[PDB]
Amino acid sequence: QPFAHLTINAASIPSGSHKVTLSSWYHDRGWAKISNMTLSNGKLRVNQDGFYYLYANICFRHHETSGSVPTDYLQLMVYVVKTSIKIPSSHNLMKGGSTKNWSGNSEFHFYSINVGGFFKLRAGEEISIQVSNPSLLDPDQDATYFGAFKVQDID
Amino acid sequence: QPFAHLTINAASIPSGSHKVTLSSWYHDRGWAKISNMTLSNGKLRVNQDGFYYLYANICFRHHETSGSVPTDYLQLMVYVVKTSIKIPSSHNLMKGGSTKNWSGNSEFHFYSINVGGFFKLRAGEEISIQVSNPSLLDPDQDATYFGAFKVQDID
Amino acid sequence: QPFAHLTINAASIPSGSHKVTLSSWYHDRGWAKISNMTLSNGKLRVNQDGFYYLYANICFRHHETSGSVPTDYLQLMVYVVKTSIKIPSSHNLMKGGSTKNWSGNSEFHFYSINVGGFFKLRAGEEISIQVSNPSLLDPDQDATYFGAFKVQDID
Amino acid sequence: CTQERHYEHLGRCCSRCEPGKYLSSKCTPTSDSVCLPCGPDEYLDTWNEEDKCLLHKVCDAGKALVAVDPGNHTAPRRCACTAGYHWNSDCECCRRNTECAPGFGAQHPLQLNKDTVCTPCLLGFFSDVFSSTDKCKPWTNCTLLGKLEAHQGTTESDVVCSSS
Amino acid sequence: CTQERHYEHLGRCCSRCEPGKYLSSKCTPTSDSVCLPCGPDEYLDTWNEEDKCLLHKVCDAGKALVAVDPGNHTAPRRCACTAGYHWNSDCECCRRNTECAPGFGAQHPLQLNKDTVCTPCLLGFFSDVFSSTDKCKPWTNCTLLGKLEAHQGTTESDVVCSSS
Amino acid sequence: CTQERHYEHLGRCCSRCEPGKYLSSKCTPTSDSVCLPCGPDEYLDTWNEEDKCLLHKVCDAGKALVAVDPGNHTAPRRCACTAGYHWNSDCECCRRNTECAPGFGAQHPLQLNKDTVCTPCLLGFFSDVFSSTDKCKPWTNCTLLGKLEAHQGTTESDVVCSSS
Ligand SMILES: *[C@@H]1O[C@H](CO)[C@@H](O)[C@H](O)[C@H]1NC(C)=O
Ligand SMILES: *[C@@H]1O[C@H](CO)[C@@H](O)[C@H](O)[C@H]1NC(C)=O
Ligand SMILES: *[C@@H]1O[C@H](CO)[C@@H](O)[C@H](O)[C@H]1NC(C)=O
Ligand SMILES: [Cl-]
Ligand SMILES: [Cl-]
Ligand SMILES: [Cl-]
Ligand SMILES: [Cl-]
Ligand SMILES: [Cl-]
Ligand SMILES: [Cl-]
Ligand code: NA
Ligand code: NA
Ligand code: NA
Repeated sequence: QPFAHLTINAASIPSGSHKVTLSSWYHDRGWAKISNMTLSNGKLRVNQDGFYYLYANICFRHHETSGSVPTDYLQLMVYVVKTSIKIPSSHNLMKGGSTKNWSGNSEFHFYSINVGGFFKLRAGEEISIQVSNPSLLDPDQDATYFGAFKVQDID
Repeated sequence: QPFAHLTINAASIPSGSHKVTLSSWYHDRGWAKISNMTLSNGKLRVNQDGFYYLYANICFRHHETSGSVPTDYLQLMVYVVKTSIKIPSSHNLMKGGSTKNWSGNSEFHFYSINVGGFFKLRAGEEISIQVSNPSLLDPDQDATYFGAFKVQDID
Repeated sequence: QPFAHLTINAASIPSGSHKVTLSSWYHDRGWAKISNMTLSNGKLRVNQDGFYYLYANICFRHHETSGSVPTDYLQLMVYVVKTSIKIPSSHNLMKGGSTKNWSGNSEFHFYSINVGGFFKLRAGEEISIQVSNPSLLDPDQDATYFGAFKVQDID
Repeated sequence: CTQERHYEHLGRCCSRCEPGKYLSSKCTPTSDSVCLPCGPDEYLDTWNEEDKCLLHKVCDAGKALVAVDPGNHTAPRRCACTAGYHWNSDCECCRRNTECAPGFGAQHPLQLNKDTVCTPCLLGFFSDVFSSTDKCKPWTNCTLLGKLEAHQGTTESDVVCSSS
Repeated sequence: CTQERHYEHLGRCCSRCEPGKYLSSKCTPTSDSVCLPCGPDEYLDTWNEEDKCLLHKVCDAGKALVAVDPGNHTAPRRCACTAGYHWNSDCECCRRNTECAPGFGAQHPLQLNKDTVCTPCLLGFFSDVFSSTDKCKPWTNCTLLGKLEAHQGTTESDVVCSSS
Repeated sequence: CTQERHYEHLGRCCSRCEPGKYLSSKCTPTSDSVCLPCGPDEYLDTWNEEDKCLLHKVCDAGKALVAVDPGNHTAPRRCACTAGYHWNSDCECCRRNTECAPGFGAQHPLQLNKDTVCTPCLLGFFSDVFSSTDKCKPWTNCTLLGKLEAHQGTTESDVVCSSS
């Protein structure tokens, strides 16, 4: 059966405060692993039809040595998105996150999101992760990851 | 094998600030799907014995155009409950959530909860979701949902 | 197939404000169950090779009758750790949590963490849970738990 | 067959399990229901057919909960919020009792797990504080202080005594 | 074969499904594509081969969203942030419109789902407030008040009139 | 057999893998352990039998961490909190160093990844600030200012000089 557990590529995490689609994950390193699925720049492609369980864990962190978080409005979010190489538009499968106040006097701020779902996937369909504040992403392999594993067949 | 992925029925979300058991979900629409299980007014009924994995994702949101959140005490919670058509009393399987301060000056507040567990279910037993503040529920199909899928047999 | 769903041993929750590895769970009581896996003082030992799905739900709570939370710096965390009876050092598989401000005037504060992942486990390897503030742990069986179930074989 | 203490399965009529016991294995064509007693800290309160017993709720002191009775193998453990707090079904927690404003007093006797009931101060009584425990206290008798009643009191304030 | 309205599968050339219909079952060696219409509240806007139809987005009033058009079975529902708010792609929410500082006015006409554009006050006009709606208002004409222009106004303040 | 560099499996005695290599496939009845070198950024520090190599920890600058040494394929990468911060095992983060109150100074030399040690100010020295870096500074010598020592200083304050 096919599966995937992709941890964040710590050396290729985008910068800025705008929402982006993450385009770099590990696939064969540490806890990162992939089988009978293909990965191309943050797009985990399904090679075999079936019902998969999709999950994602996203950790945001900020230390005071990096400066200060501006605008005061802070909404740390994660969207698990299903794209396709036949239809241009993409669609959210799962959504998670929280508005936060990180304007305190503490030296470190941390927050993690977790999402999980049972979805019907066809070959050719692709799963991708997009986050709100990539500059706040935790590069740790136990912190920021997303994955999938087949449970049943479609028939 | 049996499974279910129920997204919130956006047109039938209860009002008020009291904890209620959600009694309306989608079962065959968008990402919503059900197989070899029955759904009757928010009660996902098990038709086949086995060990299932239960999960729920609940999103709470509030915009300032809706007014203001009173009482100041705000505890956004989710309880995954197992009822039964043979015993009146119901019991919590999983619990999640957080106390929140949404009295800020921001125009939008958001928070999501996620729970997951491996449980032994018998035919006739029913799973239901109850939330603390139904008037704050996110109607999106990627936001508010709960599901189940059989992994192993009981034997 | 092997599995485990361990709820917190409510009568043996450690005290203090230092991070500890939880060494007492229920294994055959209420929703707590275990099969083809062994549990020894908070170390869920794998007896059979395979790809497992690991999950943990941790709830933190505090009521005002217990006093007040000092230091003001509060980071509620959970680490799912893989140890081994062949190598002394342990390694984090999954990480979750949030920095919190529980210095408000409310009588009750609550927060839950959830983590989930698909991992490759060998016989002899052990999974354990460690939390940051054990004195804030929710003793409820639906609140604080961790588990595992085999999905596929390694081959 | 009989609705109470009995259940039908595979055509034949089997007997349910008494409170304190769970249904280990249901009726076979060659035997009746096998019922084993509930384990430690477990319970079943009705005539059931459950695979396993329910686990007693934890009266967490960290939630300001205390046990009224621990319950048996046939009985649910019952919890209550400690002094000054009442159970709230919406949050499933022990919320702080409602304070009674000046002019109002907390009705006695104070209930165990219920919220404070506020009653207006009657004639000759007053309350000058916000309290969920303090009831309407009587006006000070100026004679006891060796003084005289200068100005009469209200429901929010005491009388004033002068040494005239 | 043909790139539009057609797709190749198992060698043979099959026809796609028209907008409003989904691909129930793909082409067999003995039949073409079977296309069924989209269910309630569902839609498909292109010539597709999808297993099921897409569900219309929810124009949540709780997110300050409102529907411009509900959309058909061949059309996506389109939402917009209500008055005073603009859609932000980063947070996917209706953010509060930018206020224009004194000396600047909100350009009109105000757009539906877009943020306020701030334009400096021209000669003879002023703005003395922070507002995302209020534009540059003209100086007061002292003649209308039966007075005279004492001191000329600026872009941040009005003129002052004296009854001299 | 031998406890070090060897392990028993299927009766026979096999040899472990040297640091820098992982156990690709364990011993068969017709061959010994097959050991392949650790991949990029991976490592193993002991004589092992692991299926795969461990991934080096990330010295995240966003956590105020910096690498002392990057480590090899046989060596763990070692991190330290940057200047002014010490590692805390409970939160697994770089916590702010403890400030030394007036009357106390930060002991030198300052450690790399350790918290500030506070030492009382000795005779002739003082500290008038809260600082995790500043140590006890000596009293001002009034002669250098062409003045005289009016009042002697303490551990919290400097001496005062008068031009008398
Ligand atoms: C506990 O068991 C005793 C046995 O006599 C019974 O009388 C009592 O009612 C039980 N407690 C409760 C709360 O039912
Ligand atoms: C809805 O359907 C009608 C059918 O005539 C079509 O004209 C219209 O363009 C559709 N709406 C949208 C937004 O495409
Ligand atoms: C890295 O490898 C070299 C090889 O000579 C070794 O000397 C050194 O000790 C290793 N580094 C560490 C931290 O062990
Ligand atoms: Cl890789
Ligand atoms: Cl789906
Ligand atoms: Cl439906
Ligand atoms: Cl169970
Ligand atoms: Cl147990
Ligand atoms: Cl793994
Ligand atoms: Na009162
Ligand atoms: Na203005
Ligand atoms: Na000092």
